[PDB]
Amino acid sequence: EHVILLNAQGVPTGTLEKYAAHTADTRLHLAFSSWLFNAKGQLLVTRRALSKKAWPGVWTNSVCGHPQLGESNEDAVIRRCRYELGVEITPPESIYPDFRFRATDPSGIVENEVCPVFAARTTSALQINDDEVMDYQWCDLADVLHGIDATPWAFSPWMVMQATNREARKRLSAFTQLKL
Amino acid sequence: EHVILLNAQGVPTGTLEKYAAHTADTRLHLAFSSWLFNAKGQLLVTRRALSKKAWPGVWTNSVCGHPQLGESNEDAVIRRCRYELGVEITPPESIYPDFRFRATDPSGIVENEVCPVFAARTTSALQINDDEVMDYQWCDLADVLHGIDATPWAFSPWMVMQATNREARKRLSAFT
Ligand SMILES: *[C@](C)(CO)CCOP(=O)(O)OP(=O)(O)O
Ligand SMILES: *[C@](C)(CO)CCOP(=O)(O)OP(=O)(O)O
Ligand SMILES: [Mg+2]
Ligand SMILES: [Mg+2]
Ligand SMILES: [Mn+2]
Ligand SMILES: [Mn+2]
Repeated sequence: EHVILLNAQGVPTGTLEKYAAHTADTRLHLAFSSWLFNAKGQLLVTRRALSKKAWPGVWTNSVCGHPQLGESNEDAVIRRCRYELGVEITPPESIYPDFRFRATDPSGIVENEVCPVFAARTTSALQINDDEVMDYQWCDLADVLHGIDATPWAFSPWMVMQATNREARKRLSAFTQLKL
Repeated sequence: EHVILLNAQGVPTGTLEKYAAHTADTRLHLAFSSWLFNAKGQLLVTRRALSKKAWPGVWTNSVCGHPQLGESNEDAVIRRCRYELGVEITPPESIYPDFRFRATDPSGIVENEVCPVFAARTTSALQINDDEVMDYQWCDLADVLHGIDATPWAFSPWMVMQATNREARKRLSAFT
């Protein structure tokens, strides 16, 4: 697996081994983040496995990853949902295409990414992948947004930043409608 | 270091090495939970090191531990405050004396404890033991309670049980 390196603009310049790319001096690369809702409109919240190199054991939104060479960001979203959560989804919607984030995790690992955000509905049961996800919960979005407001330091920083973007937040809200 | 096994009633009946004691089948034993506030009235919330056997990486109340044979609850608290957080504290005060619980962590490790709950104020700066704590936050109790009320899953299960105990919540709410 690899990440796609971006120059000091969002322009691709090559690729780099995933593990080797994420260090204390991570270079800009392409990634995605997705927010998954069940038919009932509940949000799927997940907890990263203790073996994740970056933010292990942290509560975060549904699914994040790294598109590979020749992969649309949307295909990447479909793929990691399958791999991490075993789950089938509706076409991912772009809800924050310009999100960009750089940050250091509790042990020094840096994520530095161009990270378009999507939302989608699940259309199958989950088959959680324990090497990726150690715990999860189906929640009402309102509650989650209330927890993020009260104790943001208890969740991944990128979950908080995306959730507090006004336009992104309105998209999340729309997905709380019950859909059969 | 050990934990103290307790029969149905809270009678000590023997001990076990501390590491060997927490398994998928953890047996009932003695413990404590403690909530610490500084002079400004802020609550210390901590995140357990990734190496802890039970609930590693989980956000929780300030300091928890296992009294040893012959040790008072108040001394255990003082001991673990010093050990985990390098902090001196005022005499621990009772806030939930009959708390008890059993729970299972994401890897299937169980805690099963008689666990009286205390509160105290810090009288020195923290000096962190990263074998025990990987992160922490000084915050307002009120916000922490909102967090616990909104997304209980984001916190340890016993933290949630304690804070939502009507009496214990009133007593913590007075440390600010
Ligand atoms: C950015 C959002 C990291 O915060 C993308 C990384 O997601 P991650 O799940 O860590 O990547 P994978 O390991 O490919 O799933
Ligand atoms: C119960 C509340 C939690 O398992 C008491 C145990 O505290 P813990 O921090 O796990 O014990 P130590 O490892 O002795 O610090
Ligand atoms: Mg991922
Ligand atoms: Mg402890
Ligand atoms: Mn990355
Ligand atoms: Mn124990």
